[PDB]
Amino acid sequence: PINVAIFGSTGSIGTNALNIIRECNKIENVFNVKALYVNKSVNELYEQAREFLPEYLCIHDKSVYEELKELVKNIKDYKPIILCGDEGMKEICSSNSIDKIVIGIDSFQGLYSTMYAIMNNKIVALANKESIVSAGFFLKKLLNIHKNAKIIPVDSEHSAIFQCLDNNKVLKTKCLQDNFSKINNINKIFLCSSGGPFQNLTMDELKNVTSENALKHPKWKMGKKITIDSATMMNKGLEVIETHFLFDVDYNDIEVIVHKECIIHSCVEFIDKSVISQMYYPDMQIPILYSLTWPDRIKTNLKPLDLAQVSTLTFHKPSLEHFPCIKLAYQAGIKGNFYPTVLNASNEIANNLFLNNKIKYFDISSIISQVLESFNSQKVSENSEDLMKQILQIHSWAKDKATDIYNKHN
Amino acid sequence: PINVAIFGSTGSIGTNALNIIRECNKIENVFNVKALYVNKSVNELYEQAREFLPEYLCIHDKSVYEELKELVKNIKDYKPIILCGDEGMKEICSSNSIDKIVIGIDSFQGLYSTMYAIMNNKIVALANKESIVSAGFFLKKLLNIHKNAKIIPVDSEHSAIFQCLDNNKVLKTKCLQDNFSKINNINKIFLCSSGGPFQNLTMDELKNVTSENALKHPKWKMGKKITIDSATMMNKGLEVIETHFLFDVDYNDIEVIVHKECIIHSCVEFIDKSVISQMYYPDMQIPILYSLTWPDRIKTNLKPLDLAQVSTLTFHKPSLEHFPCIKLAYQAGIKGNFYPTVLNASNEIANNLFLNNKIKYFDISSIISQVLESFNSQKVSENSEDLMKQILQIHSWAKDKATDIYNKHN
Ligand SMILES: Cc1ccc(CCC[C@H](CC(=O)N(C)O)CP(=O)(O)O)cc1
Ligand SMILES: Cc1ccc(CCC[C@H](CC(=O)N(C)O)CP(=O)(O)O)cc1
Ligand SMILES: [Mn+2]
Ligand SMILES: [Mn+2]
Repeated sequence: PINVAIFGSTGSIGTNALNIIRECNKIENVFNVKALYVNKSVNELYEQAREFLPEYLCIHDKSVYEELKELVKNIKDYKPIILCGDEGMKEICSSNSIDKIVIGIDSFQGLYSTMYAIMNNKIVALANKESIVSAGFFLKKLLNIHKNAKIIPVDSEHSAIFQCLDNNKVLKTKCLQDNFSKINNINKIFLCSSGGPFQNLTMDELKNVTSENALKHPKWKMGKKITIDSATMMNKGLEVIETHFLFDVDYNDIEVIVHKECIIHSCVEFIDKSVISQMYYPDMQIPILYSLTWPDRIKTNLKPLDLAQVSTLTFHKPSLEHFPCIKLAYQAGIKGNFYPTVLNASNEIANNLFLNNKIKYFDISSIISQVLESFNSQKVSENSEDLMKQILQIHSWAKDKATDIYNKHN
Repeated sequence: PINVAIFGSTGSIGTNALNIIRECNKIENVFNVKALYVNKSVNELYEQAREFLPEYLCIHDKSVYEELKELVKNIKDYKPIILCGDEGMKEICSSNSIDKIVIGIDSFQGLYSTMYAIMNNKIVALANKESIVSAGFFLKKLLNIHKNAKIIPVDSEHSAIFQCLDNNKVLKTKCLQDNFSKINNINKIFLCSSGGPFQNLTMDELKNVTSENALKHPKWKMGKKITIDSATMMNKGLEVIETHFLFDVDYNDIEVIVHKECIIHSCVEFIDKSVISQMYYPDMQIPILYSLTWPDRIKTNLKPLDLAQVSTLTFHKPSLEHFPCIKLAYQAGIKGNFYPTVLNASNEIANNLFLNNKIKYFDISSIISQVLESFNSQKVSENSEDLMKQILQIHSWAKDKATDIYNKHN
């Protein structure tokens, strides 16, 4: 039995995780949902508790703690350990009855819970790409200390890449470890992109495109922030850096390719030039499930891929003139140091300004470029706690710098 | 240091094997070519011996044995073991210095050599699909006795399938064994076909196609027999049965799909419904090389796949009305017993009759159908020697029956 905790159980990753766990458990009892953790959605956590009956419930916000306790009394034959805040999260991470932790929380609490999952030598199914981009050095250092911890990628392209690898090789290394690509005989990565809603726009059309245009065309339904990143292709820019850190692939060996059908989820070229790819309908249940079953697979009742019906798969190179965020991401990654931290932080601000109709499409990349140009490389801290503080300081500086650039031009 | 013998070294598979070995050896000294074996092409063998300097040379035709001995005296610093006939082939197979044997021989001598390779517990890189189709039972039995012997598939689609698997699971089993698909979590196979030259033709157009029409294959120059099989799609029919035997995949779980670009070489759907596929330009060096490097990969200098340039990949269902050979292959496979032997043997005759303008396109399938309808299931011998004799008897019976049907019509 696979003992799982879900952090951010009411968000998109968390709900998809529970959906595929539910369906797989109908076929064979494979998963024990041991713990659920949410910020403040007490009623939604209660409904999940009633169905899954986890040993642990944790809610971050103290103001709904007593309500959760009273709601849980209604459930028959059920006496969970009901916990609160960062201390509850740490208790869940340290439990000997939990093997795998799904991190479906964004922002700092995602990184913080990832840190504690790694410190307790757990398998960590990580969906939060911003944490890998911003704090990749820190995660690498931490995984080198806590040698039985493993990050398994959930981001769909990185799951695809991971699924293209021979586990006879993967098991002799792990993600975020130096020489991962060499041990797995990886030569090059094709990183697939939907292209986003603006993929066919002219430069003149891009100049005054708005957030409404990005949001009101959802071919895949997803959150506002990632939708804007998909529109600018900064999502793929971040994913390039995510690929570099997860798999130790050189930036010159990562190619972004626009695959509008979203069937092939990414491809790995090996040193012999044979290419392996992973394919399915766009459905986050497969990447999430693989993160929890790896190195095995289990039966699902998902719709089988009908390739004949799909009929055509297409690929083209993205235009860097139309999607300058892609170039900025490569430049930041190649520069190294804390430039990825700065890229991510400045994008956080610029994305949100565009989302709220404060700046235009090309202002996004302008702001990010200016913050990157402003940044000065720092000596990388040797101590993990100092390094974390350094990352947070630079993240905060870069957000403030982006906001300051906006305030001056406004 | 990979120790390899090449059987049929001057044929298409043999020459491609030596080509990729040559190129890979320039990058790193990986392969020692330990033995070369040919029928009667003494000059071509001498030229290969000059380059590769194998410990063993064998020529099947005793009439050119002394000629080979005299030619080989011209090579400096080289004192090989020079053998002849079946006795030389068997001595090579029994050598402790040889680990892997590439079988690039068609017809009976290919099967006989495969048998001896298996009896000596070697890794056998096998492209001869007709032998797997015709004698799969016998090969399975032989592989159960000789526990360290392994067949590694070289047929491009089956190499593709094999490359899509997790070697952590493959290493717990081996090809042409019961439960291979269960151990590897395989649910279903997409078996890719070029579709040959006739995909867009009407039934009335197919009625009148000639072997000259059939020989103009859209993607690939290859031998006349396989070119005719590609035109009728009996090539894919035979490969369906090959898939069933190599990977223990049920016939209901093998889907033939027409992929005219011949970039994706086949796909494996796992029990979670995730699909893995292998891709490269049409080039037999990749399947041959993997058969010799498995479970590892080595560096090549092959042209990298340019997916953006390829641009489009297409997939559609084959029409069984237009390509009735496909249906006959499934029927023979599903029926089991020696029906695959009969299918292969009758096709051998019908293919050749069509190639030499003696029958029409739909006569190929008509003849095969009539022979299959005339066969009666026979009790399968539990004795290995009697089983091989049954297979030979039924093969011969089926060829004669096909010829008799033609004769009585003609
Ligand atoms: C599994 C799956 C594959 C593809 C899609 C379509 C959206 C792709 C991505 C969102 C993402 O980063 N995922 C899903 O990891 C948008 P884009 O950057 O344009 O490729 C959804 C779900
Ligand atoms: C490696 C490689 C892949 C594909 C091709 C194109 C010809 C495909 C095949 C020939 C074959 O059975 N091979 C190569 O195993 C013809 P078809 O039956 O129509 O699919 C050539 C070479
Ligand atoms: Mn993604
Ligand atoms: Mn083939």
